[PDB]
Amino acid sequence: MPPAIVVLIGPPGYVGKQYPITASDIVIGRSVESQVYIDDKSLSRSHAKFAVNGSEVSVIDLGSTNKTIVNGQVIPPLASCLLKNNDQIKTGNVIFKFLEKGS
Repeated sequence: MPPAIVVLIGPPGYVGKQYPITASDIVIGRSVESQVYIDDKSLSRSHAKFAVNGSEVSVIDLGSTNKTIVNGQVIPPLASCLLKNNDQIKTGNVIFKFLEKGS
């Protein structure tokens, strides 16, 4: 399977949902235009996005109100983080787990 993110912590409609990360330009946000749409008021309308190049998947912060945090480190606006298996990504009151192979 391609890589994915899983909702570890979130609202009841969303906890445990998995989203495949197959290509660049996938956006996490509360705007309905987002590919990873979560209805949580603490998530920015456009919060973060992914870049994919072969086996490398990175997350990019888009100037979010409540920040993008990977394993306890803040990713400042327009900066990025190369992900690895089991990393946690906190976006407001939502926390995702990154899986190098999705279930």
